[PDB]
Amino acid sequence: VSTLIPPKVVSSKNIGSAPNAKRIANVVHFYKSLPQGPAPAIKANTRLARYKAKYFDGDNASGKPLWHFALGIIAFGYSMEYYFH
Amino acid sequence: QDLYLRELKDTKLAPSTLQDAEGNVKPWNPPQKPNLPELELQGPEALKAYTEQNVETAHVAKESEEGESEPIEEDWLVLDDAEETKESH
Repeated sequence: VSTLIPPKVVSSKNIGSAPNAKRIANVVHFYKSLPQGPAPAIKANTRLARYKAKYFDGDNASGKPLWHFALGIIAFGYSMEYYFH
Repeated sequence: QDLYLRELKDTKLAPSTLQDAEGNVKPWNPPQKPNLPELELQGPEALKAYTEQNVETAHVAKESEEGESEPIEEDWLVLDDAEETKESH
């Protein structure tokens, strides 16, 4: 004889179907993350890492590193050809 | 005049032994002395409801009932129906 109780029965009722499914996905995606640009890790110098933080950086990454690599390759090849040819 | 005594004795003799005093009937054969208080005693009784409304039967109707001390069973039934109604909201 008791009336229905919508706001009293919300323990099992969630927000539709998709919103409750994505609530767990969105609650923790924003929890454990850097606030703003933390840990840049820019500093690196290990020849390969020296190239990474010197010319191979993605801020520009223009053809200048490629031209420098080609210049070094042809400089080595000149001596190689002198040895061979 | 003559009528001044004749009609007064007319309306004081026959009505005297017709009603009020309630004894005998001289002017006409049918008597209303045992007709109006005895035969007509059930007159309105016949016209109205007898043994039901004239006696005002003390009909003791059944007292208002309730959920008959229903346990938590109806509580969780209400929970279930509310949940299935609110699931599609």
